[PDB]
Amino acid sequence: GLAEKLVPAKKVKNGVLYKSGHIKVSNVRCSYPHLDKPYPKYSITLLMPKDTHGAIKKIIDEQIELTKKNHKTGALKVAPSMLFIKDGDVDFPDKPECEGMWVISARESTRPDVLNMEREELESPNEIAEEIYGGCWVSSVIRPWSQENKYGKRINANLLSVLKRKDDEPFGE
Repeated sequence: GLAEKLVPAKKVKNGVLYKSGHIKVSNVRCSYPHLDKPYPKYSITLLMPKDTHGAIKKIIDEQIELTKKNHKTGALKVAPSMLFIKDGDVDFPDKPECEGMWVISARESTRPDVLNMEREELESPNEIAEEIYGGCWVSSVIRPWSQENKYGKRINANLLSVLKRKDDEPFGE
């Protein structure tokens, strides 16, 4: 799978930047998983605790700037509201699980690698949905991409892998 192919560039607390621009965010809480079947797109929201993910957030900001620079129509300007990463303490007032979190949204049209706690690829949609529920903790590999169309200018994140890390209280989404 993906993990065996990636070549690390920089490892920090709770994260890795790869030479290919992939970013691993480790030990984050998931929300709204759509890993079983597309919904077409697969998707997840990652709630990344600010106090333990500062360095990887800094790297994410840097990679967002690189992605703007290399957009296919030339350097792309994107407002903070149109990025895949948002501030849980400002942009999610009525969602308490977002307190003290960076909120990352990632999507893909093809299924990401989905690994259970034993680092085994899952295949059954029902098993995937049971294994990785909203509220559990995961680690995930994402990579930014730039978009410019009639609906706006965005920096999005491809969802490339999700690894189950720990059980916790379900959000019941």
